Amino acid sequence: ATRRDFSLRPEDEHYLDEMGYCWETRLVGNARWLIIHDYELPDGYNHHQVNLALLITSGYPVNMLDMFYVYPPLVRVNGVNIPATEATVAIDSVAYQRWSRHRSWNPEIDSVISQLAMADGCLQKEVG
Amino acid sequence: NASSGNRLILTQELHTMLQKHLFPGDGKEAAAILICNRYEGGRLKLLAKELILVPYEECKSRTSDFIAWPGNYLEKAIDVAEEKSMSIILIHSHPGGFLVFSDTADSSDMQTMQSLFQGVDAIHGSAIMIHSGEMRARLYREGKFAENVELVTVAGDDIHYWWDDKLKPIAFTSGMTDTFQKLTAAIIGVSGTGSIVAEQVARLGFGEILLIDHDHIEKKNLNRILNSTLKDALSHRPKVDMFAEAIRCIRGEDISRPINNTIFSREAVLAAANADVLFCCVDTYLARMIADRIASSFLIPLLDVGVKIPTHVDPDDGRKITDVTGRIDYVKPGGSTLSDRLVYTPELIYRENLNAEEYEEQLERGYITGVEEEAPSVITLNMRAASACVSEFIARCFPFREYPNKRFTRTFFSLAGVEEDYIDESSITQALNTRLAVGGEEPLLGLPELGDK
Amino acid sequence: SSGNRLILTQELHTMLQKHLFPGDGKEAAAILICNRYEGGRLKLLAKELILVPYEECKSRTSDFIAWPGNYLEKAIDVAEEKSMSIILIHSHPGGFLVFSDTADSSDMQTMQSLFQGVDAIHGSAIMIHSGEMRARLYREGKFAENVELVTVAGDDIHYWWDDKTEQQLKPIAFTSGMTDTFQKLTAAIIGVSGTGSIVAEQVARLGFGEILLIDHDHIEKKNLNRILNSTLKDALSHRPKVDMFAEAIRCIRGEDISRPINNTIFSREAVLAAANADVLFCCVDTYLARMIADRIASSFLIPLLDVGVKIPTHVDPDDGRKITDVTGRIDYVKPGGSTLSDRLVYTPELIYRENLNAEEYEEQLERGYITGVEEEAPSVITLNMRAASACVSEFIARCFPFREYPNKRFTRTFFSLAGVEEDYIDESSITQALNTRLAVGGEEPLLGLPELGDK
Ligand code: NA
Ligand code: NA
Repeated sequence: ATRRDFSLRPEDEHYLDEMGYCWETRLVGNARWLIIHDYELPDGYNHHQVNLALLITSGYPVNMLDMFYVYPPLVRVNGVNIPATEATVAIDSVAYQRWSRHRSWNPEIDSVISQLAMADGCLQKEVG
Repeated sequence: NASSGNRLILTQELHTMLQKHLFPGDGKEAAAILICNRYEGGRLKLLAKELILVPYEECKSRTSDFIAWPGNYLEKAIDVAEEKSMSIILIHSHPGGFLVFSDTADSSDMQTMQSLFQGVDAIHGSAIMIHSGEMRARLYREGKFAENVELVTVAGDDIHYWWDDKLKPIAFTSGMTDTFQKLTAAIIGVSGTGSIVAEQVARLGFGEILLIDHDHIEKKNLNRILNSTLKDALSHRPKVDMFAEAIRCIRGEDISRPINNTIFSREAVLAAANADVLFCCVDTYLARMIADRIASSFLIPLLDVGVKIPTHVDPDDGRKITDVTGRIDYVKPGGSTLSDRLVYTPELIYRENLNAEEYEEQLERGYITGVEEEAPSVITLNMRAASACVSEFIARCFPFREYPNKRFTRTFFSLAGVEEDYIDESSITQALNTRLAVGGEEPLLGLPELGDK
Repeated sequence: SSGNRLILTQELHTMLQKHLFPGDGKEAAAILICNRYEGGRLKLLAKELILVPYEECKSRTSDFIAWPGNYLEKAIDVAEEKSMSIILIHSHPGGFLVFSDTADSSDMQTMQSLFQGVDAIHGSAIMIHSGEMRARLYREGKFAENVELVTVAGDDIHYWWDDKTEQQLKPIAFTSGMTDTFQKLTAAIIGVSGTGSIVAEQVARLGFGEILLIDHDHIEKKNLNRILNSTLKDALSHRPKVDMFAEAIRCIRGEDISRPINNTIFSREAVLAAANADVLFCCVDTYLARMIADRIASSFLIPLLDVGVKIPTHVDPDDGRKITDVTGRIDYVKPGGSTLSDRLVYTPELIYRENLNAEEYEEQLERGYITGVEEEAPSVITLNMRAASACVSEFIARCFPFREYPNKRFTRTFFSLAGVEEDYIDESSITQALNTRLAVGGEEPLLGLPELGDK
């Protein structure tokens, strides 16, 4: 999937390429979605890969990236739900699990990169 | 007419550094080099980005009428300007005479300008400064003299306009009109406040007036928008078209340039980047953010104005007016930004751009706070604020106050509290502004949404 | 906007209220002798107040009162000269009678007697403890029409409408409720000037019902930098200022609500048209104009808002002429309070020097008494706008209080754009001279000026 409906920061794009991800940028209505396909998860969830998604807000990167999304929905392998992961958001007719994880945003340093860094740190936290 | 004259803009900080190096006190000529970006819009704008100072010690000769300095600093400048084809401007003290020596040959001023072009395929220039700060510059095209800079300017605590055709004119005088007649003003938002700002700018004699707004006249805003009419409301007339036609009728000339679009667009930005002053009169955080990015990227002084009538509800009486306030913020290139002053924040912009259903659900989760309820805007408060906003610009172009203009960088008045306050530029904390004088470096304004393909 | 009106000064209303509600919960009475202005609308200008002592009243009950007729009689004697009106005031109930040494009278019988003594209109009103006042009128001694509005322009401006409701709550400023009040009122803008063009634009866009525009001047290319709505076509046509703006309001409001008076305020035509307004905005930078506007306000009991701006210049001995200051002034005159005269906004000396014949002016120059020098800089739209907005904002605040302090503290306002300072003066700090024209009406000569008289 090489869909690229909009550009990100050049540094964002250099990073995703260096990381080797299979990433696409999709316009859904007026929603700008970055979607990383086949995102490898840490052991401990019902699934081992997911689609990791970020809503690129209007005014980014001065506006903040607020949360991260994952499809298929994720649960601990033991079955216990992950706190603050109940809401779902339609992405091109796909119900993504919305992880309610919030931080402070600094436009001088915060980008897709650091928001992807938070997302991973949260995924590591909820299995350990 | 006087809306296509090229420009050379320095920041206050850079000009202060330059002036010091060029007038150390020994009375002898000194040398320095400006490396400038460019915005080649309606008019050519040279945006001073980097400053190389030629140390007196390295010079072979320094006299009150002449100076000879080594060409290794001309090679440093070319190396800095090679990547982006930046423009190089040589600066020398009032007399200006100089040569550039290598170890094998000397170069006159004309031969040094040819050397810069051979190094960078771009426009280059040569300037001169006098003791008081004023500057004059000549642009050399293809290594050979061509045109002179119509305007060299520094928008600092005071705003400086150094004209080629040039005591200072006092305020509210013909000389003021003549300065305005050569300038371009951008009104972002033709709103309750914006339309009042636009009226003042038109009747004050500004030579070019950009009007940026996507909204239309309505029966609701017929109580606030200057020159609007019942007919315009019943026909849902674009605000910029309405006001562009009013200016044409008032000024008898097509000086207005209507932009029917949001400021958050390539069209509005690249048009606003030609202005000599920005008047932000939109009441959204994102709009104020876009306007503040333009000001720093294109070295344009910005005046941002706001009004608010917060309301509460007493259980004994009912809805009451909490306060009646206004705010004027002046932002000089290189000084504290609207971001520094928290006029907008990432959090503030996020909540605003949430959908209607997104806002409510986030509010239920308690991660976002609710917005403050306010009364309907009124023409009088808008008028109080807009008069102060434009008066701020006059005071900075033609000082008439009994205190330094720096004391009134921010202004906050209160009609209900009957109180007015001021903040000094020196009490505001500034964050690093790497986007200063970058111009239209893509992505435009640093925002991927505003980028080209 | 229309309706017969009954205007009372703050002093009279406060004293009236005190009597009508002494604190025992029992009815009280009081006669009110008004003068009349018979113009586009009827205006009852309360001039004299007769209070009936509780002792004189044979009886006083919670829902009734009976007072001696010798007070009705004496009030008639005072109104005989000018056939003045005679309004009988009462408390929440209103039920009353007028006994005498021989016979007694009912409400209507008392009304019929007043007309017999003085051939004019006389009525009867009722007041509640809050101060709100309803009223009605009788002509030829028989029931006629109810007063649409009883109003008191004090530190706060009180509008007591006939069409009022309990469920209808008093409104806040900058809100729909503000518009409804303004829609019933008439505002007179004296001078469609740099400031008055701005005051008038706001007044029209705030929904005022009828806007009077009084000015003799016209649009020129020299004032296309200040006059709102003016256009280069008008300056080439030398269009009258009041005509240009009347058409502008017609287009803005889609209705012919403005009344253009192409004349000076120093004319019988302009004074008599202004005497119908509910508020006066004086925006003429001359001593004569401001004096005329202050005579109108007191004679016809209209609140007045006088606005002025000045860019004084001084001569630096070594540097030349500079801008000493950039300033503005807003004065609010309430009928019965301190006047522009009392505040020295103008003096007889100032109004003599300003209006000298060309021969006088030339003699004074030739003898050194005057220098004929412009000690001020050109006016600018921004300063005109800063004063005009504060001027109309004063009216909003007096009609719908919202400040954190009493409106009385801001009877006078002064601001300094250069000194970056703003000062306020209280009505209690100002000194008041005897106002011989208060509620005098159109008694000739008009405003007490023979020039304005009808010869
Ligand atoms: Na800085
Ligand atoms: Na008095």
